[PDB]
Amino acid sequence: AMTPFFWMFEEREKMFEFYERVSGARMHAAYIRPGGVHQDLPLGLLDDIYEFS
Amino acid sequence: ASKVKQDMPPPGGYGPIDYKRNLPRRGLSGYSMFAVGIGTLLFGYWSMMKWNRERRRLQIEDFEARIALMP
Repeated sequence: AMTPFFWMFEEREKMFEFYERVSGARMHAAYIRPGGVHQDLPLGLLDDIYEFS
Repeated sequence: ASKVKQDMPPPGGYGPIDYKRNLPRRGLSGYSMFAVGIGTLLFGYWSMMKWNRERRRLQIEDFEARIALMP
């Protein structure tokens, strides 16, 4: 089919941006730790997640 | 002094998010599509009938010119 690959990898890029904003790594994140999470969300992340979703 | 400030949803929450499938029907019956196809076929048949009869007449005229010139 080969078109939806690009169509949806744009959205995958946006979610990689979310990952990078929350942890600094696009896809090898290591954000979720065995005590919780490493860091708190940045102040404008929830709004952008809502806009994306 | 200053109160806590962290990433939290705004008061009243966020607006609703659509998640259901949305595949609207454009709208045309199978009967309608078949009718359109047959109608264009009939129009083409009629126009071709007229044009080919005219072509037959023209060919006959050319053959008459040849026959006149033959001797």
